[PDB]
Amino acid sequence: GLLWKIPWRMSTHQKTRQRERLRNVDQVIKQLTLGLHVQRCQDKGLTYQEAMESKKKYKPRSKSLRLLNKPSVFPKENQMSSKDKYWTFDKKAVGYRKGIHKVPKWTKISIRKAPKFF
Amino acid sequence: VFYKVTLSRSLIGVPHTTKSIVKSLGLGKRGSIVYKKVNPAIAGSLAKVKELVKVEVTEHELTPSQQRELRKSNPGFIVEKR
RNA sequence: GAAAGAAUUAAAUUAAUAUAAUGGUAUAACUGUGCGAUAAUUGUAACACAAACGAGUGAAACAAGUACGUAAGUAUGGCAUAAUGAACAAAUAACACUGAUUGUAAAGGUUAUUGAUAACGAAUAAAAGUUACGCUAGGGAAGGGUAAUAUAGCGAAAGAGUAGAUAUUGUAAGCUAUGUUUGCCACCUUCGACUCAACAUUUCCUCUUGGUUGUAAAAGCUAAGAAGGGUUUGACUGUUCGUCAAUUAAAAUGUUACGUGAGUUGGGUUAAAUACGAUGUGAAUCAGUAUGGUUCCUAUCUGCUGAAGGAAA
RNA sequence: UAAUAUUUAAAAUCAAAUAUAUAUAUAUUUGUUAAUAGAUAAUAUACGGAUCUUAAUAAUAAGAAUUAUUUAAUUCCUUGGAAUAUUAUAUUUUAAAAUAUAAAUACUGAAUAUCUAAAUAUUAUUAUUACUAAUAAUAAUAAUAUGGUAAUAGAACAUUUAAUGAUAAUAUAUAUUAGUUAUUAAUUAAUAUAUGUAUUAAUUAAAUAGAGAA
RNA sequence: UAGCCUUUAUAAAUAAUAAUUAUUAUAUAAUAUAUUAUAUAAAGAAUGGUACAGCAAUUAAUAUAUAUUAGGGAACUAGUUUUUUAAUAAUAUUAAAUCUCGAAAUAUUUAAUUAUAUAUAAUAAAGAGUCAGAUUAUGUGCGAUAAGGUAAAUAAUCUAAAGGGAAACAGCCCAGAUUAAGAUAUAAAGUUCCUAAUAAAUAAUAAGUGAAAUAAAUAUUAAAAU
RNA sequence: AGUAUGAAAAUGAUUAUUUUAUAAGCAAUCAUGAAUAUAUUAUAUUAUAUUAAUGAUGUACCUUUUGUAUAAUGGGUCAGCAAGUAAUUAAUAUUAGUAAAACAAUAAGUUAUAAAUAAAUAGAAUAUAUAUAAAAAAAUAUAUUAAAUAUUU
Ligand SMILES: [Mg+2]
Ligand SMILES: [Mg+2]
Ligand SMILES: [Mg+2]
Ligand SMILES: [Mg+2]
Ligand SMILES: [Mg+2]
Ligand SMILES: [Mg+2]
Ligand SMILES: [Mg+2]
Ligand SMILES: [Mg+2]
Ligand SMILES: [Mg+2]
Ligand SMILES: [Mg+2]
Ligand SMILES: [Mg+2]
Ligand SMILES: [Mg+2]
Ligand SMILES: [Mg+2]
Ligand SMILES: [Mg+2]
Ligand SMILES: [Mg+2]
Ligand SMILES: [Mg+2]
Ligand SMILES: [Mg+2]
Ligand SMILES: [Mg+2]
Ligand SMILES: [Mg+2]
Ligand SMILES: [Mg+2]
Ligand SMILES: [Mg+2]
Ligand SMILES: [Mg+2]
Ligand SMILES: [Mg+2]
Ligand SMILES: [Mg+2]
Ligand SMILES: [Mg+2]
Ligand SMILES: [Mg+2]
Ligand SMILES: [Mg+2]
Ligand SMILES: [Mg+2]
Ligand SMILES: [Mg+2]
Ligand SMILES: [Mg+2]
Ligand SMILES: [Mg+2]
Ligand SMILES: [Mg+2]
Repeated sequence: GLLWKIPWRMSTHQKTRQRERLRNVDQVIKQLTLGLHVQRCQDKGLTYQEAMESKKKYKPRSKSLRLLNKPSVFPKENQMSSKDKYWTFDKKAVGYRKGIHKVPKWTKISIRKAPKFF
Repeated sequence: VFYKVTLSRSLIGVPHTTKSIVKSLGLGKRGSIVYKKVNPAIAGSLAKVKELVKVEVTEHELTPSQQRELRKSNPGFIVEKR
């Protein structure tokens, strides 16, 4: 019909970009957590520097942040597998897999955890 | 403590809920920088749009004027009137 | 230790529910019984749900009366969700509201009720066809996609093959390719003959080759390479096709807008005439039949066939 | 260690890493085949094309432009530092060796963002100018906003007519060319043609008020 | 007509949008086996029955040298045994648009708090245009798990969106053009030349496989693991 | 189809400058050599203007469409003419005049000044009082209204 010339693989450059994006997302989360921790420290009664130093850093309480922190639910880039950085689970593909770059707004969308065996 | 939150990706193409969230966050345009007090709610909000946003924790916030001043380039000259 | 009572726990559930299906229901709405035929009453209904409006749905509360209940209370029909129809014009009752000079009346209004528009927001009380003699405004409110079917090929091998699946054959089921058939989609608005052919190869002949208890030879069968050359004249039919005749080494299959109508023809085929069969009460109609029967174009550009002029040699 | 019959797996198992008490245990995370054939039609090969697979002997020198996993020299500790190596340069010493320096921020890439100016509108601060001065005009500073069909809203300009109306052939009107002002307009200069000269500037009123689309 | 848009304005106006707290459990500390504070874990107030998961009940399917109920056939002298036929029971295994006993995420959604106020909501007086949409992705119905098909659902873009990339490109990937300027970050995409920009590391490939549109069953050859 | 005038365009011929006979596509824009022309401050190593070396970028315009370079509509070019106007009303807004009145002022009349009801002889002191409607003995209940040392809406 109408030619949408989009390849089934990604170029190395694309892959690298994807990786970078993933890393950035992780970093954002990390930063958020750090901020929360330092706020907690300040509330308790410490300085900024002191808070930064502290061995026992506080985990976040809010559900979403906690979930993000868990690597079971939301892996970090170094943890993540090759097969999940550049492919998603498609319920109706051959091999039940599909290049992430096919997913509508893949540059914004985050999607790490494919199914366990698929 | 304060978050320095930047909109690093355009809202164009992003679902309207997410757009709304971003608007609430006080982020008007791409590349726009906001300094938000750190409380859990704000953090939660940021989490939702994490893929659009670049964040970093800082000691103190900055008023827009201050930010502008910081931005300004060095005019490599000193005028003398005669 | 016994008897009786009160029970409690488990199971409750597809039984039953006026009626479809769903959700509910034993704390029963389900069943039985007493009383009662009364809440299948009368004025105000806030506020919600739903919702374009018209409509719809639940409903607290205030007041008037009634039923059952020791009382608490409960009852504004049905366990819930269907069971319906606007206005207009008529008709019947109540109201005491206006009464066109006044009084009566008539007439209108208010309240209550009646019959339907099922194309079910209902154009009128009242309405079917045909046109190939037609006309106006408009809209498009073979190609492209697909490959079900078709053709072609593969994988596996039931079975044929005087024996033995795999010389040759190859059920039904599997996996594909083509876009040559019959379809589907709705992006987009003519079959043959003559002439000239160009291209393809899934090769009909000719050239090379492998297999062939089924290669003794000769004829064949089947497969690989191969597109250089070649691949028909008649009777019939508008026919492409098809049936024959005579040949031929062979009489291959396609693609090219099912090549080619600003190159020809117009026999078929969708106009006006007419007739026959059929259908219709009829005008007329037909996946009918038959005779007749209308388009034209001096070539601007591309292109191609030739022939010159200019030019840088 | 040969032959042997399956399987193409990190579930289990092992290895490595992260988080919890922590030299262990617990929990999570990651790590397990490749070629060839099968393969195919019609204007012309068809990764967009050129083209790309490396080799001693020799290059101050090429070594995938494919596929998979990565990095921004390589290794360790926790963006940094260190070491190692490489390259380049300088200086000394005998084409080498030593010392110092630098490079390690890969790069391109939009009308994105910033910077750099300009315009407009709004919000908040000003400064100057002039007697709803709590205003207007202009200029600053900070911020936010400025794609747009159907459509809504606001503001201007050209043309022509009516009311008011100086002026002047060194003037005017129209035209051409070159300038000027953020410029559908007007103005300046030169040139050509009129014309004893504006329905002229400006404010109103109005419109047969603007044409590549019938 | 409502929906979506605009103009002007109103206020004992923050009602709007977004998130957080809200629950359960464990550990520690303090008071009276309870309450508070701190830390940690848990898909964490309330609403729900899709995926997934399941075979319970309902609807369906399979297997028994198992048990029972009768029948057919059979041996010896009606009784009996075996071979079974069907049904029911038992045990095991299975699936479904209109089965869900378990059961996500997304979702609907509440009060307070925090952030958005040059901001959002509500209301009042006025105006419109629109009511043949398209594609992409996801989950579907119809079709044959055909269609650049058709019908709806969710999101985006196009419609009305120029710019960079996808060779060319409405709908893809990034990004919204007030006007310039061109120094610095860059997005998606790329970096032998065409053509703006590149150097490395480890493997694999010898087919030009492949190099921005992956063609299947199967066959052959090799390689690992047991 | 008046008379003058007429450097308005389309269109033709001709001359000058420049580019052009190895080059391929909305004929422009941006970059950028070269040649020519003009300039009474080109002082020049100058400035403008003209011109298809050369390079890059660049699917005409309208209409109608889900969507057009389309091989969809429309146009041979230029000049002239060619389309939201008027009357009588109504409702909203803004500003002006007057204002518990306004316009007209011959008398009328229009709107406002009181809400409600089908209509009738009914009709205004914080609201919980009052008015009208259905109801009624009167209240309640529903709807809308009026009503707060003063100077009316
Ligand atoms: Mg395309
Ligand atoms: Mg039931
Ligand atoms: Mg009952
Ligand atoms: Mg309603
Ligand atoms: Mg009718
Ligand atoms: Mg009707
Ligand atoms: Mg009728
Ligand atoms: Mg067709
Ligand atoms: Mg076709
Ligand atoms: Mg062949
Ligand atoms: Mg022809
Ligand atoms: Mg022709
Ligand atoms: Mg005749
Ligand atoms: Mg080809
Ligand atoms: Mg390429
Ligand atoms: Mg910008
Ligand atoms: Mg605009
Ligand atoms: Mg006109
Ligand atoms: Mg004209
Ligand atoms: Mg124009
Ligand atoms: Mg409307
Ligand atoms: Mg369902
Ligand atoms: Mg309609
Ligand atoms: Mg469609
Ligand atoms: Mg449109
Ligand atoms: Mg675009
Ligand atoms: Mg948009
Ligand atoms: Mg913009
Ligand atoms: Mg290739
Ligand atoms: Mg390819
Ligand atoms: Mg186009
Ligand atoms: Mg024409």
